[PDB]
Amino acid sequence: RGLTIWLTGLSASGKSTLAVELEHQLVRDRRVHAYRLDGDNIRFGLNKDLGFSEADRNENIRRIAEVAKLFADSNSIAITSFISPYRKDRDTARQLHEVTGLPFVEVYVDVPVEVAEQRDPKGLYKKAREGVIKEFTGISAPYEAPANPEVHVKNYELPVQDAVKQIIDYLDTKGYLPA
Amino acid sequence: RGLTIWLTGLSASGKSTLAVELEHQLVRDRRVHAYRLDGDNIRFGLNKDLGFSEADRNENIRRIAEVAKLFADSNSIAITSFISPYRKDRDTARQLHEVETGLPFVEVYVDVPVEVAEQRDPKGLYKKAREGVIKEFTGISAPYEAPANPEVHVKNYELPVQDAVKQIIDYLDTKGYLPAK
Ligand SMILES: Nc1ncnc2c1ncn2[C@@H]1O[C@H](COP(=O)(O)OS(=O)(=O)O)[C@@H](OP(=O)(O)O)[C@H]1O
Ligand SMILES: Nc1ncnc2c1ncn2[C@@H]1O[C@H](COP(=O)(O)OP(=O)(O)O)[C@@H](O)[C@H]1O
Ligand SMILES: Nc1ncnc2c1ncn2[C@@H]1O[C@H](COP(=O)(O)OP(=O)(O)O)[C@@H](O)[C@H]1O
Ligand SMILES: [Cl-]
Ligand SMILES: [Cl-]
Repeated sequence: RGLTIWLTGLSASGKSTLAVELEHQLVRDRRVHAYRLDGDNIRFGLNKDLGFSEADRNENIRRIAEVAKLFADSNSIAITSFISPYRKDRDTARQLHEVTGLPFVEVYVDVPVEVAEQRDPKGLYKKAREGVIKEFTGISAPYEAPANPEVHVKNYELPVQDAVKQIIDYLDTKGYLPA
Repeated sequence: RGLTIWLTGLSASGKSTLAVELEHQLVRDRRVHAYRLDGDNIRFGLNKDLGFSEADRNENIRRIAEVAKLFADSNSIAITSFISPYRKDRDTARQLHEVETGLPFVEVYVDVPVEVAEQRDPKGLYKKAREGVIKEFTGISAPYEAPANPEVHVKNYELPVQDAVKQIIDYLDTKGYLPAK
């Protein structure tokens, strides 16, 4: 049975890492298909005409909610992994999934802006600090944190494993998994 | 690894009839996920922002192809069911698929004479179209540009629905695209 698992968080909070690992640990021990949507899949393809302005981030997320729904529909598990900083847009995505039913599991990949910054794998934070990148989430643009996430991962000083296992463990707390 | 099967043909050429049957026979006899993309799927969701401008027409086809590829990349078999009249529109679609190596894009020409199409006409569209009730209708007040060399060219008439589906599935076997039975 199909649902969408929606990760939301700052950049360098470790979403994509979780996604990959959530997936492999799902198809390892329950063996479902799960497909997994983030920047490579989507921003170089479907969402190629979209930048990082507010309206574009709205649309970016709009489109992604619709194709995630599509994947859950096909009885796969869609695993999204975009910053998705606008609470309204995440709430709207939920509502297209939930109108006769499709779970929407919002996972807050939570780190402090300072843990992320201290990571900064591709140097965007230092660039955002300097003004080289404009409107950067958490530095010069908003991140609107989830109030009631199905799952709240404090993803710092924490093994990706216990992280994914907080997610899995929630999934069958609710019944979406096989043996 | 999956692939996209791209149906193209006039209205009432029978794309969706074969799309349905194709999934059914694929999922059923080869134990392989397939999934259908069509107007009921796509027009009021992903592309509900798109209109009838030439640029929205192109963008409609563009987006459809992208999410077909995502299905293809996810290891299902995507099956699209759009008139997709413009051949430069299926060029856009073909090209982003073939892009290690790329994903197979099987263009299927669902070929019926336009007079076979109007004679079926299950929704009365061709009738509204000859009246002018409906505007810019493929084959009547807008062109269909037939594929120059489809992977599969199905003359889908005077031929049972399940035999035309076998024509397609047999071509897939030709490429090793599918698992055995
Ligand atoms: N202006 C700006 N603000 C925030 N992030 C930026 C920006 N410009 C490029 N990037 C890179 O894009 C990645 C986040 O992309 P998203 O599709 O998730 O953005 S969003 O969901 O519409 O908030 C994010 O992480 P990665 O893609 O994993 O490298 C950044 O690297
Ligand atoms: N639990 C963790 N503890 C420490 N570092 C982590 C953890 N999870 C991920 N990271 C690191 O954080 C960096 C950015 O993570 P990534 O998954 O690319 O972020 P996102 O996809 O959310 O932008 C990566 O280099 C990764 O190695
Ligand atoms: N091979 C076939 N033989 C006989 N009738 C067919 C065949 N394929 C489709 N049809 C019929 O043609 C009509 C329109 O086809 P449909 O699949 O709705 O067309 P479209 O290509 O417009 O999606 C339907 O009534 C369908 O049963
Ligand atoms: Cl730079
Ligand atoms: Cl079309």
